[PDB]
Amino acid sequence: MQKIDEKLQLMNTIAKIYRGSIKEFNNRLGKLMNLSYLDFSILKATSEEPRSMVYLANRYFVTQSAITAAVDKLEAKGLVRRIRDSKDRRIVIVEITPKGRQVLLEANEVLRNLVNEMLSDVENVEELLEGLNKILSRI
Amino acid sequence: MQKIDEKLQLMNTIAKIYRGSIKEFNNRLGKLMNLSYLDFSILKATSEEPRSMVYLANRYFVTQSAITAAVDKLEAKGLVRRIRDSKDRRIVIVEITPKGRQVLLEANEVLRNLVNEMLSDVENVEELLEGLNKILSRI
Repeated sequence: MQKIDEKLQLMNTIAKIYRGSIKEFNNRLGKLMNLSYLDFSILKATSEEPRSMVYLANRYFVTQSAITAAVDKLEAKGLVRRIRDSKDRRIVIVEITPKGRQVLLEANEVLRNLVNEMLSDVENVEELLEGLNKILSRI
Repeated sequence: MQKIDEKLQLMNTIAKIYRGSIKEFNNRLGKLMNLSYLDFSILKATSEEPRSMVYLANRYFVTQSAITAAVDKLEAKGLVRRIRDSKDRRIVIVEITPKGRQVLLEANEVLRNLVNEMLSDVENVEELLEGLNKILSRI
């Protein structure tokens, strides 16, 4: 286990964390709010400002098909709506609705407490955050 | 963005890293070796010693159905074989084959170089590794 192997192990561990955490995330949000983790991500990004479908797939590393499927349900629930870009009606834009903003607050609370509960004794979060952000940019 | 939010963001980033890296991992191993990332994981674990199906699903956080599907292909390719536990024939054990050990060496090389190439300028790997391992245990 020299350094050459440490980076791959870093990725092996990240893989496990995602698989394990996503199951918990989807279970919690699914049973309490009938939402998925991706649903939460879309609501968060659009709460910032309207986002195109391409922007969403790009930011969350999912296929446009995955984004479209998620948005279909979110829009049906009245949490977001699709509108055309007013400067290029060729682009589909996702805008959050007032109801969506309210649901996001609740979903954020659910996920934040869940993660806080689980990682209560984890220190050096800030440093881990910078390391992970850099890794993501290199991916 | 107080500390209360940092841990959730840590998970949001990990989610992206997995989605992005797994696509690259599966693409690379798939096109070069007709293997998946999970295939690599199973080969690595069994190269250590024969492992039960439950052990594999547990270690890699995937369903037993996912493990079974992967093993079906691996065994068909002659990379592993399923045998009964000699002390409890009720348990299915996965044993790596000589061919499997050879393929693992190649898959390891492919993934190691790929990750090394991508994360070449990432420092503080050891510390990130400890942090991530602790997080995984808490999940």
